[PDB]
Amino acid sequence: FVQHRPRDCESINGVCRHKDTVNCREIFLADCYNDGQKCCRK
Repeated sequence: FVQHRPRDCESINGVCRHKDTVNCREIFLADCYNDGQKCCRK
Protein backbone atom coordinates (compact mmCIF):
# COMPACT_ATOMS: atom_id res chain seq x y z
CA PHE A 1 0.00 0.00 0.00
CA VAL A 2 0.92 3.69 0.04
CA GLN A 3 0.23 6.95 1.88
CA HIS A 4 -1.73 10.10 1.03
CA ARG A 5 0.98 11.94 -0.90
CA PRO A 6 -0.07 14.30 -3.73
CA ARG A 7 2.49 14.63 -6.53
CA ASP A 8 6.28 14.47 -6.33
CA CYS A 9 8.90 15.80 -8.74
CA GLU A 10 10.08 12.72 -10.62
CA SER A 11 6.46 11.75 -11.32
CA ILE A 12 6.28 14.94 -13.35
CA ASN A 13 9.59 14.62 -15.18
CA GLY A 14 11.45 16.96 -12.86
CA VAL A 15 14.46 16.94 -10.54
CA CYS A 16 14.93 16.99 -6.77
CA ARG A 17 17.34 19.67 -5.57
CA HIS A 18 17.72 21.85 -2.48
CA LYS A 19 14.93 24.24 -1.51
CA ASP A 20 17.77 26.76 -1.26
CA THR A 21 19.57 25.94 -4.51
CA VAL A 22 19.98 29.17 -6.44
CA ASN A 23 18.74 29.20 -10.02
CA CYS A 24 17.25 25.70 -10.26
CA ARG A 25 13.69 26.86 -10.96
CA GLU A 26 11.37 25.05 -8.54
CA ILE A 27 8.13 23.32 -9.49
CA PHE A 28 5.38 24.65 -7.22
CA LEU A 29 3.53 21.58 -8.42
CA ALA A 30 5.92 18.66 -8.06
CA ASP A 31 7.16 17.48 -4.66
CA CYS A 32 10.36 15.75 -3.59
CA TYR A 33 10.99 12.69 -1.46
CA ASN A 34 13.65 13.90 0.94
CA ASP A 35 11.32 16.31 2.71
CA GLY A 36 14.00 18.98 2.50
CA GLN A 37 14.35 19.08 -1.28
CA LYS A 38 12.09 20.59 -3.93
CA CYS A 39 11.33 20.15 -7.62
CA CYS A 40 13.37 21.81 -10.37
CA ARG A 41 13.03 22.20 -14.13
CA LYS A 42 15.79 19.63 -14.65
